[PDB]
Amino acid sequence: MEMEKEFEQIDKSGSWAAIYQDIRHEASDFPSRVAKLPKNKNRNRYRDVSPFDHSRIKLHQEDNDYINASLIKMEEAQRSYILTQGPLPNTVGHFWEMVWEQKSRGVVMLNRVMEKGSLKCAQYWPQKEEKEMIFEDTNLKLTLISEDIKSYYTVRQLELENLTTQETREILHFHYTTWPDFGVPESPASFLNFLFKVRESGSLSPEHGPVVVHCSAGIGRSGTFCLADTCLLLMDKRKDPSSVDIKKVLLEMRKFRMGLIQTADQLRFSYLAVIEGAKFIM
Ligand SMILES: CS(=O)(=O)Nc1ccc(Cl)cc1
Repeated sequence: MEMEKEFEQIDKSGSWAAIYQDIRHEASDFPSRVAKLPKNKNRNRYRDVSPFDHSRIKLHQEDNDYINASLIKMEEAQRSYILTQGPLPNTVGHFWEMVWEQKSRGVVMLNRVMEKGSLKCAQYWPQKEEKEMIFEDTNLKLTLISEDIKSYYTVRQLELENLTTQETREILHFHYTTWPDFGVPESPASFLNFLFKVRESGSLSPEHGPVVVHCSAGIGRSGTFCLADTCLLLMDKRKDPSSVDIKKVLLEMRKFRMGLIQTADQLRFSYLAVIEGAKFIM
């Protein structure tokens, strides 16, 4: 079926939970043996969220190459994304090592450091220009260059230096700051505006490594971001845009990381975002 009318048909019939459970039943199951090794317990935020072995990002290190991060490679859309958990106190150096080694331009953050009164990820970037951060375990230096605070999101320019080689690179930090503590946003308008700002920066384009996207677990809000981006790109590429099937795209993405889209409300919000976004594109 088309999307917008499939949408109204699920609303009128109130069957979002049944649609979402079908997706969960059909989703791929692949091994995640490296994630579950005892030496990696303090590298995982949640025991039930792990990268598959076949698609995990490897650190360029011979001691321990593990990080909770996955490469999502979308062949028809010609887009790639790295989806990862919010960094932990003992993985902030690994996080920036990955950004460096994978040649990423942008980092997309969809959570606040504290939500619901608890810490959802480490404070992993500097908050003042004159107070830079040094990660001694991976030999990197990170400096805040500029910050632009808007009503729904903040964009930061960061300088990452590889201290071994003295090479430097500019990284863009796109921080969506207004996702509610409970539920999903009422309108997708600010989320779509944010997606378009990431696109306009070059961070999603083939001349760079894949964008790094995270929330707390790296599967819920993060899944919504890449699912919406890929669906809108396919609607532009194809002769028949009504042929784009958001459930089929989601199942393809779940071949590369488990659990993408965590609730039926997130599934409905993803439909809403793609539907509204397709009208603005034209
Ligand atoms: C103009 S500026 O001060 O050099 N701006 C700047 C500095 C460093 C980086 Cl990585 C990016 C931009």
